Amino acid sequence: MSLQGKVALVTGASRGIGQAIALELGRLGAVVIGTATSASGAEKIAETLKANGVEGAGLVLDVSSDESVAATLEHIQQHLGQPLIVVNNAEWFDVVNTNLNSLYRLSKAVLRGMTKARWGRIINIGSVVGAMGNAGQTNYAAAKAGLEGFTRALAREVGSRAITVNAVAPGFIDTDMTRELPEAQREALLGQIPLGRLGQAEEIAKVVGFLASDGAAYVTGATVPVNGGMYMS
Amino acid sequence: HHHHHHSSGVNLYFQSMSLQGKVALVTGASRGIGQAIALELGRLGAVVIGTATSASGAEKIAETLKANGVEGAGLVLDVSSDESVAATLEHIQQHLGQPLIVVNNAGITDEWFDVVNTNLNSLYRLSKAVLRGMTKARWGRIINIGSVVGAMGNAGQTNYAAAKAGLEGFTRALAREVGSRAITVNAVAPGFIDTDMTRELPEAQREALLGQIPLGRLGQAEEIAKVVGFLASDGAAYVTGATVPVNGGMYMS
Amino acid sequence: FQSMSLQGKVALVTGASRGIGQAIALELGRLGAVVIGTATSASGAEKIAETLKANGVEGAGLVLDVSSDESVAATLEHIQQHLGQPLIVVNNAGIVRMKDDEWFDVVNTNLNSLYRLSKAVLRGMTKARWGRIINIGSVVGAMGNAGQTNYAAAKAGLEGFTRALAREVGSRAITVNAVAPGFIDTDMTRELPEAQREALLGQIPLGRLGQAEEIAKVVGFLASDGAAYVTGATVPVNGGMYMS
Amino acid sequence: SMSLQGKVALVTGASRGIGQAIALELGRLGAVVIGTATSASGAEKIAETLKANGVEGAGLVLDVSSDESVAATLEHIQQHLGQPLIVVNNARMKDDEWFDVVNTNLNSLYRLSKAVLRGMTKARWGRIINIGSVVGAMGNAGQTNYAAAKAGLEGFTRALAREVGSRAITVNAVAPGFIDTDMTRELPEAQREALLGQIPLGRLGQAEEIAKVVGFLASDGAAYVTGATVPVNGGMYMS
Ligand SMILES: c1ccc(-c2nc(N3CCOCC3)c3sccc3n2)cc1
Ligand SMILES: c1ccc(-c2nc(N3CCOCC3)c3sccc3n2)cc1
Repeated sequence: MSLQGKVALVTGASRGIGQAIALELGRLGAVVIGTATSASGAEKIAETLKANGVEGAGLVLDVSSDESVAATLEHIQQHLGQPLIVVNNAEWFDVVNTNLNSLYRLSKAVLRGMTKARWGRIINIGSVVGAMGNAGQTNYAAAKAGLEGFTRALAREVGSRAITVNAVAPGFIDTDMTRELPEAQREALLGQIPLGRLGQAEEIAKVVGFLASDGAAYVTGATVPVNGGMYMS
Repeated sequence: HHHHHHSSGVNLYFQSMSLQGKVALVTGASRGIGQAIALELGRLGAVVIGTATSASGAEKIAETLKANGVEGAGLVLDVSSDESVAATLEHIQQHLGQPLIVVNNAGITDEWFDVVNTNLNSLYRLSKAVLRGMTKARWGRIINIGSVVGAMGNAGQTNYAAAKAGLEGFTRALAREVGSRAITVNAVAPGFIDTDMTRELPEAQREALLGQIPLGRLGQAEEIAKVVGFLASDGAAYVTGATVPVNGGMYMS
Repeated sequence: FQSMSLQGKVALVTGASRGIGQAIALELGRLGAVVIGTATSASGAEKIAETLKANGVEGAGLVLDVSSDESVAATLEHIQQHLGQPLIVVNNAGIVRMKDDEWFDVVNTNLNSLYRLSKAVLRGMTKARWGRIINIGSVVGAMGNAGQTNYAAAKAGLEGFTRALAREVGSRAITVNAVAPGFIDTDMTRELPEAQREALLGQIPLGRLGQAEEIAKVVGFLASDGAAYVTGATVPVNGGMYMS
Repeated sequence: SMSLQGKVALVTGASRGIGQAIALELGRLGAVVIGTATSASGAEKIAETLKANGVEGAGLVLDVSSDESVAATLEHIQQHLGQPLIVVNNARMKDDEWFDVVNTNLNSLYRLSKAVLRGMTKARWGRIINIGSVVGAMGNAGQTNYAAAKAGLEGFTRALAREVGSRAITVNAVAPGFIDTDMTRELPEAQREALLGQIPLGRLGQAEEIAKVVGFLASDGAAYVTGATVPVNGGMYMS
């Protein structure tokens, strides 16, 4: 269950789910690189890791940019080591297209190192439900369908190398779309969730921590729903 | 006499032990996956009741628990029988306490309808029986173990897929039903797992099998058991209605 | 030899006295089948026979209880003796406000009955080396969570049952498919307050309830020779309203 | 009842196999059919096929990868035949090329779909029917590609249906299994045999069996079917 001796990269680590993931992997003993798109977000990450006794760094990374990805990886490899645990946490058509093209960019870049080690964990984090109505449902379901299929396919491609590829599909998690809702809306929402509560960011992080472990070595191509029983597609 | 209840026998605090003596019931614990689950829940600090259909199986479980330092028992239980389920649960409650982790791994094997029907009816019988105690505790974990791929050809594929589809829908529906009580209900769907059957395959046939699996190897029973352990934990509290495939990337439907 | 035509075929449609089942019986009739529609009561069987007559469809209304081995055997014997072997079988005979604990008994009963009838009519199809089995799913039965739990469980059960049976019987050129309705224009829909009807229509992309005839047209197509390579499929007929 | 009289249909990749069969089936039902190919010679062959089957319409050159080709083709059709309100999108493998294949194909579906949606939105009626890939390519890479494309098509179809449904436009997909085409007909015998053994019906499907499903989906009887992917695979499900 422990990750001592491993380097983990967590994209979008400055708040909410990404931050929780960074802290959890740190708690399990990994060296953690968390990333944000701004210098201010990188500084927040570095302060957070320091405050929690986690070794690593806060770096600026734009996953939409081949240049930013190549430059950031080379920097990590020179100063911390090769990341063997990569957690991807950084209208419906353009959103899905952009997001899967980013996942593909980052995954390809980190796979060289994983192939050298003959070991790896790629864990892709889905989007939380972003909005209540029909457009929200369309977007949530399309993004999740894309993520599920992308994950299954990359897992096939890299499996002979003892690299697993999985996803975590969060439902309604306690974050700002939810934290800003009128009470009538929050109540209606909670009524669709069998557990009758929103998820905590730490509850997504614990699942990620398990997927990253040696105990999950035979889990690949999977999408683990973390949604308190609320299934939408 | 045949004796049907066998105890383990029972100041080192292992870091892994987080389930703080919660009682776990693992059906079909005498070998393979079920045995691995029973051991993993013991490593995690549960009191483990493992079951088999015979007194000899129940004794073998108790010896396994003993040899591994796990507190608990090997008991006879037939999940196909209302009488056996009722009587056995009452016995557990009187002697060891209310099972709040229940792992359904017992299950029987043109066959497809009667197999799936029998199996889902058993899952429902046992699950409904343990729910009072979980409801009273306002906490529970029900974990359902799917069937491994049992045979290579078309009848095998039909069975495997029909069982898996039944288990996935069942799990989701029972999760919906019992969620307001902070009971989770999840499934684990194994792929090809290294057992006595698969070790004895001719090399040409093992090779063809491994070719269908991205990881290029059979799964270990312990690799199923670790997933079960996680799902039993407080960290999986928001995971419910889920079926977790543990198959090395080999997805058959 | 014509696309879509069911001339020369005998179709059994269970639960044919109203709504979706009646629409199916009339659609298969329009396509040229001899149609045996069934109900659980003599009254329902008479209504079917009158409906068929009124529409110029040859066939009969019979009393059938799919829960009973004796009823199933008797009904098949009657049909074989007087009309011939049914080679198209359409299953539409599913069994305090609805709660989320009802899904198990309902699904268990409905799949058991479906298996019973399907196994019985397979002998005749196996002999003919041709068949169509078409299973109709249950519409959404209530608004809210219990409604969704129950609808989803039934649909999941029917999808898996359909796919498995198709696999079992495919080598005999018998196809087995399902049609999974969404919200169809029926009484639970009528009883809703207008604000509730509006909210319901807002979960459906097409913005309307489906008609029984829209289910029936899918069934007619599946029954046809043109659908001979479609097997093990569940066709959703739900106006874009997907819930599982 | 099944009639498409008065409707214009555009069928991409109509010069052979499944696309050709679709063109002919929509024509049998009474549609005016515009079938496309990537070359002038393919477009002329389409036109001769239509004539030989008594179907009104035309062959045209279309490159679904090109915004310019798509815009120019639609402007041509609108000027000479009318607005297509039925559109059928029909136009070794490597272990790490599945992403670029799916990405390209979906980007092309989206490009053509968005272009024909204007006319359908104006009419408040339409049918978009997307045809998936045929099973057959060799090895694990073939399986990876097939499965990824299928998952992409299913989700794409469901999402676009949600987006356009309020306009009485339906959007559905057909997912073929192992179909008798020019591309499967001469696969190595061991591969054909292995695939046949995975198919309950025990035979390859015919292109016409795909076309009949498309014909049904284009009909008014399918007006409540949207966002669906209909598998047409003889019971052989590959995921
Ligand atoms: C082949 C054969 C049988 C089944 C099946 N599925 C069920 N369910 C419960 C609802 O969720 C889906 C599965 C249930 S519930 C009681 C019986 C039952 N049977 C499925 C495939
Ligand atoms: C493997 C590889 C790629 C995909 C995939 N899925 C997509 N979808 C899925 C359907 O939801 C719309 C977006 C989309 S949309 C733009 C690109 C794209 N790619 C799926 C499996």
